Order: sequence, then C-alpha cells, then structure tokens
Amino acid sequence: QLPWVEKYRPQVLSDIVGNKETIDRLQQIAKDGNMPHMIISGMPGIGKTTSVHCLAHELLGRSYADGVLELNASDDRGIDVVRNQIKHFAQKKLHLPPGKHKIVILDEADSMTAGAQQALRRTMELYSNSTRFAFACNQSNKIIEPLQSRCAILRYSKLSDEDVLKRLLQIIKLEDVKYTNDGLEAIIFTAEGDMRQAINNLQSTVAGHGLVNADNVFKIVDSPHPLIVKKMLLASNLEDSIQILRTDLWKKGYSSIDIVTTSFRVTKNLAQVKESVRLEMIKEIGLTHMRILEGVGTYLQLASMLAKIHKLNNK
Amino acid sequence: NLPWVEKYRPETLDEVYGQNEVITTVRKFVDEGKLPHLLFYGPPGTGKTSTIVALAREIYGKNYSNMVLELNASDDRGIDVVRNQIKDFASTRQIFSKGFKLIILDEADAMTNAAQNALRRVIERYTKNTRFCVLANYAHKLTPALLSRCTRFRFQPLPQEAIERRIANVLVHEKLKLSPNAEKALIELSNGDMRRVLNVLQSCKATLDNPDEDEISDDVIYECCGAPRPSDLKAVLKSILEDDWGTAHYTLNKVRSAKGLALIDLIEGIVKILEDYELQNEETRVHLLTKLADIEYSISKGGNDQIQGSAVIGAIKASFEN
Amino acid sequence: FRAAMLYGPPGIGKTTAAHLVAQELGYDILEQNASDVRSKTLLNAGVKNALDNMSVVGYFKHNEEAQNLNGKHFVIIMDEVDGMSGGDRGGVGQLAQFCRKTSTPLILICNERNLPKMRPFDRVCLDIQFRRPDANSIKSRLMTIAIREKFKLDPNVIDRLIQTTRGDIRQV
Amino acid sequence: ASMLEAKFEEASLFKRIIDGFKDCVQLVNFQCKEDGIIAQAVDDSRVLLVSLEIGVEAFQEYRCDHPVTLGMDLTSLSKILRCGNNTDTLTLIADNTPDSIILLFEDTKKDRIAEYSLKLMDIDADFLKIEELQYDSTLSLPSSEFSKIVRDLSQLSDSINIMITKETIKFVADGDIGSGSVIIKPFVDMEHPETSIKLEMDQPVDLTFGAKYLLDIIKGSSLSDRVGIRLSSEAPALFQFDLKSGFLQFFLAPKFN
Amino acid sequence: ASMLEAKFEEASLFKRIIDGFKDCVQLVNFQCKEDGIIAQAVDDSRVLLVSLEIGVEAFQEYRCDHPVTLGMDLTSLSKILRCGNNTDTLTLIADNTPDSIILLFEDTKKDRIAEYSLKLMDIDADFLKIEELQYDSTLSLPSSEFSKIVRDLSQLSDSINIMITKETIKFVADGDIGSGSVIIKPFVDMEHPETSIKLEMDQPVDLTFGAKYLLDIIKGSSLSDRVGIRLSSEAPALFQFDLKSGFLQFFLAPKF
Ligand SMILES: Nc1ncnc2c1ncn2[C@@H]1O[C@H](COP(=O)(O)OP(=O)(O)OP(O)(O)=S)[C@@H](O)[C@H]1O
Ligand SMILES: Nc1ncnc2c1ncn2[C@@H]1O[C@H](COP(=O)(O)OP(=O)(O)OP(O)(O)=S)[C@@H](O)[C@H]1O
Ligand SMILES: Nc1ncnc2c1ncn2[C@@H]1O[C@H](COP(=O)(O)OP(=O)(O)OP(O)(O)=S)[C@@H](O)[C@H]1O
Ligand SMILES: [Mg+2]
Ligand SMILES: [Mg+2]
Ligand SMILES: [Mg+2]
Repeated sequence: QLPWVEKYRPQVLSDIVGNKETIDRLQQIAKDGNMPHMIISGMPGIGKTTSVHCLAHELLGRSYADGVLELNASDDRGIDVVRNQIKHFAQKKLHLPPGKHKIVILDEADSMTAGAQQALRRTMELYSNSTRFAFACNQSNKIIEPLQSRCAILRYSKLSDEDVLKRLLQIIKLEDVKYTNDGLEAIIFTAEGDMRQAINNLQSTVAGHGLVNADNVFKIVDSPHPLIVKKMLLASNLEDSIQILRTDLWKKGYSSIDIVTTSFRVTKNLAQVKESVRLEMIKEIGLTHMRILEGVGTYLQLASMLAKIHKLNNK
Repeated sequence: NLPWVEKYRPETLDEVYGQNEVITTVRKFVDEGKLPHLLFYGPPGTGKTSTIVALAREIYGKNYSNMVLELNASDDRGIDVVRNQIKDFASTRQIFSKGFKLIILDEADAMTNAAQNALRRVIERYTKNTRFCVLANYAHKLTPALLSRCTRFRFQPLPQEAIERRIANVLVHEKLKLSPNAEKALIELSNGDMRRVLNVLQSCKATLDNPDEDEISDDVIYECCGAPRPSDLKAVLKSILEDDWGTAHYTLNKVRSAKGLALIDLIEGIVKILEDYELQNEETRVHLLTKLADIEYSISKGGNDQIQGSAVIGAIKASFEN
Repeated sequence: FRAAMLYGPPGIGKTTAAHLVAQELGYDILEQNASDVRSKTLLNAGVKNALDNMSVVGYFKHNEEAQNLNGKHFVIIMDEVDGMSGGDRGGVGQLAQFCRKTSTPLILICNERNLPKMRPFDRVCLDIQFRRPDANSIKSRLMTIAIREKFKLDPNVIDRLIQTTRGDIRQV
Repeated sequence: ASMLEAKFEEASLFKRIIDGFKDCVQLVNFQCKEDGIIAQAVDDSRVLLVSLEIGVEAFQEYRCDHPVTLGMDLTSLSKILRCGNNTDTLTLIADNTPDSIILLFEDTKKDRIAEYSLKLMDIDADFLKIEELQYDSTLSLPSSEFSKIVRDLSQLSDSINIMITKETIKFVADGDIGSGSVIIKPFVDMEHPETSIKLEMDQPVDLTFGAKYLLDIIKGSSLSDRVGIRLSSEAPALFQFDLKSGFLQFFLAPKFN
Repeated sequence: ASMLEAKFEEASLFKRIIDGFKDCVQLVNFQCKEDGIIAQAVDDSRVLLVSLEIGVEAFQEYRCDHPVTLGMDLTSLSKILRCGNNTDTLTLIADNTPDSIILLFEDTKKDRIAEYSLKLMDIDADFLKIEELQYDSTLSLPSSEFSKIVRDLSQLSDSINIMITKETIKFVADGDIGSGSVIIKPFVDMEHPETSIKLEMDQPVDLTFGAKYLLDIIKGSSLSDRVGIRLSSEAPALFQFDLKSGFLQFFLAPKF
C-alpha cells in the first residue's frame, strides 16, 4: 500500500493548485533567485510545507542535498542547537549561482520556544548574504515580534471548492476509479478545504467500496448524513425533530460534537432558507457548540438547540 | 482477589462482544499483513484497550513484552518523552525480530498541540519500520493532521445482547443469583458501559452476600451506584406539578437530601420522563427545554444549589400553564 | 552614568544608530548578541578581561596620524539584553555589575526596558527611549528608496502601508 | 584536477601547530601562496592576534598554483588531525573553487590510506598589514621557564606587570590574597645554550597584561624551546615561537594606566 | 565445605573480563557448570548481546557438582575487584541457597586474606537463544587498530558504515563537519603474525552500525590482541575477542 497524499504530492511549483497570486510570486522568486526570509502562515492542509519544498528544489536544482537544512518537530530545536548547528550551517562555504542561496526551512515554528527563537535574530541578520530562512507555521501570532519584523509574511487562504474539485478530477483521471457527482460533492463537503483530508477520504472510499458514491463516503467518514440532518433542521413540528434526533442520531452512538458540526455545515449550505434565518440558526448552533465543548454534552443541550431553531424558524 | 474489571478481561479477540464489525476488519487486516496505524476512538468502557492488547498478543506470541511499547497519558510528557523515548523505540532495531514494532498510546487525546505535532512527525518519519496505535475517547480533540495519517475505528457502545451475555458469563463463574428486574435496572443504568457493570456487580457481591446465595434487588443496585429511582422521580415530578410551592419545595429538598442525589441527575431524569408526555402546546416544550438547558449549564459551573433547585421548580411550573 | 541603555519598539534604528555613533567617533566596536552564551562564568572570562584593554585591531589598523586618541579603546555593545533565556544564568546580574566598575563605553540594547527582568539596571545606566518614527520621515525614506529603485507608488498606498506596519521601518 | 598539493613529512608538525593556538582562535583563514602558508586571526575579544607563517621549506611537496583562501574552524581541524598516528604522512588537497578540503594520511610501508574531508567556513577576512617596528626591548628566554613564570604568577591575580629595567626583568602580580614577584637576570651558559637568557634593550619599559591571555599564549611552548619577546611602551607585546621553516607570533595588547 | 570452588591463575584476568562489558550491561547472571562458566546479557536498548564463556583451562582448581546461577551487579563487582592486587589469586566459593558470593584474595608468601561478600540480585531473565552459525564474510585484525579507527571515526558521526568489497575493507562516516573513509587491505606479515590482516569473502557486504554500541564493543580490547569480525546481511554482526580458555562475543544489530 501507499498513501495517495504521499504518492501524488506536487514536486513542481506549478502542480500546486490553490492560491494563484502567492504561487505566482513564488514562481517569480524561483525564476529570479533573490529570495528573502519568509514566514508562511495558514490553516493546516493547504500546501504550506509542500510549497516551500518545491520552492527550495526549484531554487537549488542539484544542490538541494548540500544547501538545505530542514528542521521539523522531530528534531531537537533548543538553545544549544540554534546556537551551534544553525550557526555552523550558515557560515558553511558553498559555491552557488549568483542568484541562489542556502535555505533553512523551519517547519512548525510556532512550537519553538521563545528563547530559541530569540537566538536566531542576529544569526539570520548577519549572514543574509548566503542564508535565507523559511519558517512554516499555522499561527503567526506565536512568533516573536523581531522575527515577524525581519521576514515577509505570506498568508495562505483556505482552499475553494473549485480547486479541490479539479485536483480530485486529476487524481481520478490518473487513477482510473469509478465515481459519481454526488460522491464528489460529498467529499468536497466533508473536506471543508482540506486537500490532504480530501485525498485521504477519497483513497479510503476507493479502497473500501470501489465506487465513490455519497452513501459510501458518508459511511466511511462515520459522520451523520447531511440529508437526515437537514431533515431534522427543517421539520414543521418540534416533536418530529426531537424524535429524529432521539431515534436516528442519538441511539446510533453519534458524538454530540459530530452532530453539532454536521448541523453547522449543513445550515451553511441550506440555500433554501433566507440569509438572516441562516445566520441566526448558525449563531444558535455555535452557542450550543460552545456549551457542549465546556464539559456538558447532555442530550438536553441538543434538544434545546432544536427547540430554539424551531422557534426561530417559525417566528 | 483480582478485580472483575481485570479478571474478566478478554485475553484474545473472540472474547470481546458487540464489536464484530471492527473485529472482522482487524482480523482481515492482520491476516493480509497490511496493518497500518490504527486510531481506536470511542466512549469509555467499550473494549479498546482489551481489543488492542489481544491483537498484539495474537500477533507477537511470547515476544509481546519485547515488541510492544505501552504508553499512557500526560505522565510528565511535555515534549521530552515523545521526542526521545518514542523516537528511539521507532529507530532502535530489535536483535532477532522479523517484522515491525508496535507502540500503543492510551487516551492520547490529552496531548498538547506541540506534542501532537511531534508525534505526527515521528509517525511520518518512521512509518515503514514501525506501526502506531492511538486510543481516544473524543476524536475531535486530536489534530486533524494526525487523523489523516491513520485509519479510524469508532467503538459504538455495547448493545443489550452483549451486556446480557457477559452477565450470564459472570454468573457462571461466580455463585450469585440475579433478579429478573435487576438486569433490567443494570442495562438501564449502564448506558452500554461494561466497566461500570463489572464495577457495580462486585460491590453488590461484597456487601450483600452473607451466605453467598442471596438475590440482588433493584434497591441495592440503585443505592450502591448512586442513581435515582423511577418511582421517586415520578413522585417528585407529580409533587412539583400538582402541589403548591411549600409542599413541592419541601419534597424536592427531602428527596435530594435523604438520598444524596445531585441536581444534574434530577434534571436529566425529569426531562427524560417529560420526553413522552402528550402536551398540548409546543411553546410549552420550547420553554421547558430552553430553561432546563440553561439551568443545567449554570449548574455545570457550581452555583448555589438551592437557587437552581427553586429555579427548576419555577420553570417546570411556569411552563405548564398553556 | 557609565553605561547607556537603548530601548524601544522593534526595528526602529537602535542597533543601527548605536553602531553608527560608535563608528563615527573613531572607536572600536566589540559587539555581543543573544546568539552567544552570555552566562556568568563566560562573561567573567570572555568579556570581563577585555574591559580595560586596548584594541589590537584599532592599533594595527591606523594609529600614526593624529585622527583621534580613542581609536585604541572599546565600545562594548551588548545587544538583545532582554533575550537572555534560561540558558544564561546570572547574566543580568553580571551585566549590571559591568554597568559599573568599567573603563570603556558600554551600550546595552533591548526592546522592553520596564520589564522586571531588567530591574538591576535601575540607576546605574543612562536609559534613553527610542520611539516609533513619525510618518513623514518614513514616507520620505520610502520615496527615496522608490526613486532609487525606479518605480512610482501612490502616496495613499504608502500611508496605508505605514498604518498596517504600525511604524516598523524594516517591515516597510 | 587540484589547485594545491601539500605534503608534510611528519604528521605531528601540523597537529602541534594547530594545538598551539586552538584555544584563542575559533575561525581562521589560511592564505596559501607560492611562498608557503600564511594565516592570521584576531581573538573573539579582539585582544590577542595570532599570526602563523610556514614557509615552503616545511613541505615535502608543495605546488600551490595560484593563491587561495581556505577558511576553516580550528575545532574540527583538531578533531580531524587527531586521528593520524605518528608514522604517517599528511597531504592537503583543494579542488578548483573548493567547497571542502581533503586530508590524506598515508603509511610508509602499508597500504592503509585514511582520507578525510573538512567543510570550509566562510570568513570575512579583515586583513590588516603588520609593519616592522623598532621595539624598545627585545629578548629571548627558554619557553619552559616563561611558561612556569606565567603559570606561577597567574594564580595570584588576573594581571601581570612586566618591567624591564637596568638589565633586570621583573614579573609582578598584585592580588587579593597577597602579591608575588620574580626577578630575572641575563646570563649565558656555554654547556647548554638553550638555558641562556638574551637581552637587548633601548629604554626601560613597564607593561601590564591579562592572565588569561598569557596562559593561552604559553601553551605554544611545545613548538620551540626558546621564545622571543618584544616590548614597547606604546605597542602591543610580540611573543614569537620560531619554527624550522617559519614562525608563530602572538600580538597581545597591554592594559591601561 | 562448598559446592562451588573456582580458582584463577592471576587476578588481572577477571578484572579485564568485567571491564569488558561494564559499560553496556548493568546486571548479569553467571551460569556455573561442570565445563566452566558461561554468561550472556542484553543492553537496555536491546541492540548489543554480550556472551562470555570461560572453560576449565584458565582455572587451576574448578569444582562444581551441580550448575548454579549467580545473578549479581557488575558495578559493585568491579568496585570489589578494584581492591585486588596483581599478585593475589581469586577463589570464588559458593554454598547452598546462593544469596551472597564470597571473593577471597590470597597471597602465597605474605598472609593477606581479603574476604568480601556480595549479595546476589536475581532477575530470572536468561533467554539464551543463538541460531545463526553461517556468516557472509569473516576477518581478523589487531584490536588496537580497530579501536583506533573506531574512536577516530566516532567523532564525525553516530553511524559507521562497514562495507567489505573484494579484498578492500572500508569504514565510512559522513556528518556535518565533513566525511571520513578508511580503506585497508589484507596482508600477511612474516615478522609479526599479530599485525596481520586476514579476510575471507563469499559475497560483498555493506551495512551500518551505531557509534555508541561500537565504542562499547571496542572497550573489550584488553582481553586479547586480535579481534575477529563476522558480517552477514539481515543478520547480527559478531565481534569476538578470544581467550586462552574461551571468548567474549558481541552480537550487534545493524541500522536502516
Ligand atoms: N494546493 C494543493 N494542491 C495539491 N495538493 C495539495 C495542495 N495542498 C495540499 N496538497 C496535498 O496535501 C498533502 C499534505 O499537505 P501538506 O503541505 O503536507 O500540509 P501542510 O500545508 O504542511 O499543513 P500542516 O503540515 O498540516 S501544518 C500534500 O502532500 C499534497 O498531496
Ligand atoms: N467488549 C467487552 N467484552 C467484555 N468485557 C469488556 C468489554 N469491554 C470492556 N470490558 C471489561 O472492561 C474492562 C476495561 O475495558 P477497557 O478495554 O480498558 O475499556 P476501554 O474501551 O479501553 O475504555 P477506557 O479504558 O475506559 S479509556 C476489561 O478489562 C473488561 O473486563
Ligand atoms: N531610522 C531608520 N532609517 C532607515 N532604515 C532604518 C531605520 N531604522 C531601521 N532601519 C532599517 O532596519 C534595519 C535593521 O534595523 P535595526 O536598528 O538593526 O533593528 P533594531 O532596532 O535592532 O530592532 P531589533 O534588534 O530587531 S528588536 C536597518 O538595516 C535598516 O534597513
Ligand atoms: Mg507541513
Ligand atoms: Mg482501556
Ligand atoms: Mg538589534
């Protein structure tokens, strides 16, 4: 076996589908050569590490093995490491083309201690002629102010439905798997902008049931079906909604967090009802979510959420 | 003298009940030799740990102690242990092994974001030389990157058949007699948790059996585990509904004091009883559910219990006027 | 005051101004940063011995022409003093003691002066405050950079960049 | 396809050369020209300058087509040079536009060849030119006695005062637990010339140096048995150790009054 | 009397035997039988397997009616052996219900009886399982040169790659400060057989080892003056130091 999130990883900067302007800027940087220190921030699973990896590859060509120092969460990143190894790598002699430079790729920089990030300022400022730093973090708020001041911030937005759909189309074209539009829509729904999670769910569905159909996708994701959730959030009488929640969703052992998240994601795409009622139902669902997350996942909370949703949909 | 929670533990795969859907799949997986990282998540008292230890035993034979690394919750694992111990165990090659090593983390949902990132990176780096298994009670508390690396398996609580079969088995290996309504009370109070059943059974065995042959009634099983009683619940409900304020308040205080019950159990039982009533107005149900959920959320933060009890009484009374 | 203490928001010109002031008067700069192990013993051995010495670089570079009589001296620039982490035990106390009993100019640079960690530097050092530069100077500098880089920018975009950067010149 | 090929007749020569000043210098540039090897480097505190000249008469084979600069750390160099045994020949090789340097250890009567690679370190060389000055005092004394005097005086205080007056050397140290003084008089010995103290002076001088710098300098007393000292009232002291084909010079600046 | 009586020729022999695996093993159980003493143990990381055997030829008086197990700590045993002069003779004496082993240093001209008791820490984890007897390549070379090359290449990295091609033994190391390659060739020296290099090759081999375990192995260089190495792919390598009446062998596991 081989994970499809690892076999179909983009190795060139052009294969990455997503934010077009940032990718164009990175392509121009790789074509020119003058690359500055950069912090890449964004949500998980939208191609942050892969982006800087393809950037370093296209920049260094055959020198990736000698002019790239990658540090992830597995390696030790303390005071001694930053003071010794990074410093000795920055001063390391290397003959490169006039535009290229050495690259230090620090993945998950938001996990590095403040003291360790402190000892990198002068290291990255004094050796700016032969060393360029590339940090990759999920939260740009945990990086100290001098570091954020020294490098340019590149924000990555969540993936739209069209780009994920095109990537899945390319994957199924190259993999020769049978599918339907309903299964693709279900995968886009359950992926909520996570390309890696989308590819993983597609591979799981293919390996489990072969045919990519909405039923198989919602069976392998082990989440409440959006159809029955929409039926619960649109009943005319509150009694039928409570019965649907009791017999069909609560008896099957579904987690309250999963039920609330599915109701949230269904109310967002419920194009039938108006905008104000959608926003208010989303507010109520989020209040119920906050109540559940605070240590009380009682069925009474979901019952009250349904009661409020019904009262708001009737008023 | 070993506990029934530990004595009746399934030592192999065929002795876990109510989880056939996952048992057949894991059997096929260990028979095809394509065992990936497994994320066993679900409510407690279901059989995750027993299933995984039985699988590890069936795979490794006598090499269990040398080829299986059992790791637990926080245990002072800030960033150090996941960085050194797990990494070495995944990197250290055994001396006479033909295969891969297994590291099983129990209730690993309590790890911090940095620890979860370190763990997922370790899994990514050594996915070819070892396999990982993570146990969890809530799959939402884990980083969405760790989920996309392994295969998930939800452990839906045991149905009635598995629990009654296990009650039969524990009655075979122990001289106890159980009343027909005793097993009904047990399955109603268990909520599909075998651990609590095996905990409550030994307690009643220890306390009640003077000649080791008595009959366990609903009274003792309700008293030991500290659970409400349906008759008492209905009496409190009727007293709140029909009688006036002084009498209903006094009855509620007497019930919640002379038996040692908490307001959370009273509220959930009251709403469970009210679920099936044929009330005329729907605004009644709306107000009832809203106010009861508000009272429960406020109780969750530890207020003055008398005030929330009076508020429960007032809400129940004021909702039934339409 | 024996020692001067520079502080202010990040990227406003502390290190640049310090280095330029030290290099204009003909002095010799001995700079130490957070990327060096400034413990108690290393400060007692490394820098303490160089407190009252003369530069061999400043001597062998140029000492024959009557340019200045302080070219054989030291300006000790301790940069990023607020960044001494847990791997530097006793560094603050030893640096406060070095703020006295010295014979050469000692300039300390930090970001937050009112931090409780920087307490021992209460009265022993002259602390002047660097503030966020005004928008006009940043606009003039950006216009100079643009006219040197051969590109024209709308003065509204420059003001909006100054607003989003909150005064950081290195950031703009 | 190599620029320079250098062949040391003994492997221990370069080992001792590097060990002589590996305690005061961390990064160092080696300028390889047709005349030999020249390498100068300032201390981390910019108080002790180390210069080293190894002429072509010390290499068994030495091409050095055109001058090159090899910047390398002394710690890794001492770690690499430590491997070789006594009965081996050492060969230094640098490729065109060198990113590393090759050190070969070969045996005279065995096919055991040990090749090591060392990654060069980029160093912004602030090359300062040193001119010959008329030092007020110039002398030479056995390196063992000088190292003994330094190790003896440095235990009392952190500053050693050297005074040359009336054909008399005086090393004094004023500490907290007390004081210490050592007086040296020049004399010649016909049976053992290596135990004779030379003296040439123009004006009496008085200088003050640190204890750590002297303790670091005296460690190079394993290259030659006689060390030369040049002192001036306004110039940094010069401590010279002569090698059979060059020298090693330590420029140490005095303290203030 | 005693069931177990074992006398050595000198005292510096057991000293170096215990010094052999003093850095990779904490506790060990010696099996005393009629044919001599045997022992084996594994490290806490389960990578290095030490096996010691000494027959009845290195001893002078050996009497053990039935095999006995002595599980004892090595650190305290070395602390005890440190007090022994090079002119004494050790006499291990053991009785029924083994709970305390008695060492006795005795001289033959001056009356110096040094008796020391040592408690027995029983672990009951023997697990003696040896299966492989056929290796891909074999070689023998002076232990001094091996230890020299090991502790010379250990500074550059943590993984040393030993590869045996056609009559060219090669040790490689690659790290951050540089690289290192030691290439040796077999040769027979008639003037000194102890400085010869013997090699038997069936197939070319190439495999890596850890620097820490190799440094722990080379610490047993005081036993003999010539070490034997047996390499075989997908098989633990064997490092053997012979002895006048036995051997000390380390089984090492390769890396990835
Ligand atoms: N824009 C994209 N186009 C194509 N494939 C993508 C894209 N973004 C992600 N992927 C796929 O998702 C896989 C994993 O994405 P990663 O870049 O490793 O995640 P990430 O951006 O680093 O976020 P983290 O590491 O979880 S914080 C890649 O190997 C790709 O196969
Ligand atoms: N399916 C089952 N069949 C029989 N006994 C079970 C079953 N599940 C649990 N038990 C009993 O309950 C004990 C504890 O089970 P565990 O596997 O530890 O529960 P769990 O699913 O791991 O959830 P935890 O441990 O509370 S996080 C076992 O030793 C058994 O005695
Ligand atoms: N007043 C200024 N005018 C022009 N450029 C400036 C000015 N201040 C800072 N810069 C730019 O910012 C760069 C670095 O400024 P520094 O003074 O070194 O930052 P800093 O004050 O030390 O703050 P830290 O140390 O990062 S917290 C300089 O090389 C200039 O390019
Ligand atoms: Mg990443
Ligand atoms: Mg368990
Ligand atoms: Mg600065």
